[PDB]
Amino acid sequence: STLKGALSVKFDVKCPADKFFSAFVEDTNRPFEKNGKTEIEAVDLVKKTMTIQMSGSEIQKYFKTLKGSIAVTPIGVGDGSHVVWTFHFEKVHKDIDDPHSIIDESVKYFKKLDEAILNF
Repeated sequence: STLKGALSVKFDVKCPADKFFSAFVEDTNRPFEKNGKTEIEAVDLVKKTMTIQMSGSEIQKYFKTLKGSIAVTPIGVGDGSHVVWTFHFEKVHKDIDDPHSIIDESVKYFKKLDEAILNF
């Protein structure tokens, strides 16, 4: 299938995973664009894992199918944690670019979600 695929980035966050995941899960109540639509397809508040459906007249100009799955993992003891993110997608047509910009920005969104918790 020349349309399906995914892109997953793994990076580190300064604060413990327990507050990181919960804070992210809560912020998904706010859409990610004007006509944004998110939907919880899977979630586990113990292991800190969640899959979400995300659509909107904008992000839909490229992906007819886009899901974002997060998985957070504490590093040490109160020393930060890992945070892998994915966009299990299905583009409208094969010429659409893989979501390298949508995920680099997701990472930006996460680097800030870490600074806001850490200092608040």
